[PDB]
Amino acid sequence: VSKADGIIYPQGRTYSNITITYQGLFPYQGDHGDMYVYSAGHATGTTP
Amino acid sequence: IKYYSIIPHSIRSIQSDRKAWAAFYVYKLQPLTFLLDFSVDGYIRRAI
Amino acid sequence: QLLREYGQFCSKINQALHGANLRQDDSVRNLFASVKSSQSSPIIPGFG
Repeated sequence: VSKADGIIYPQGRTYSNITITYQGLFPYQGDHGDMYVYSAGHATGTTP
Repeated sequence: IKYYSIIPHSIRSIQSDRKAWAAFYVYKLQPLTFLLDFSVDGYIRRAI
Repeated sequence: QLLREYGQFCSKINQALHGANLRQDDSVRNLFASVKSSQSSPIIPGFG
């Protein structure tokens, strides 16, 4: 959260040079979450 | 929509041309009060 | 969720109560320092 990871800016309004507490949908601090990694399919030499 | 399923991605890369793919991390969203710091630009760089 | 949406007022209340408690602690420290004497005579059975 300190790095502002996963933060969604409200599209309706902006704030400049101020600090406030805002209620919004946000990810939990220190949440590893679910990790999905894409991988290459099986291939033999030149022929996939 | 109450349910979502990730769709698998497969690449027929050659063994020599096999490339690692960046992992994607999915974090669930829940309503959360967030302390927000706004710069002169107004983008959020720091939060709690 | 409703309390989290507007929890700033009670959070401010916790700080306001803490400030009064700190003021009492500061008052106790000074009062006891004043009562303490630089030099004293040891109490003995049959003092006076």
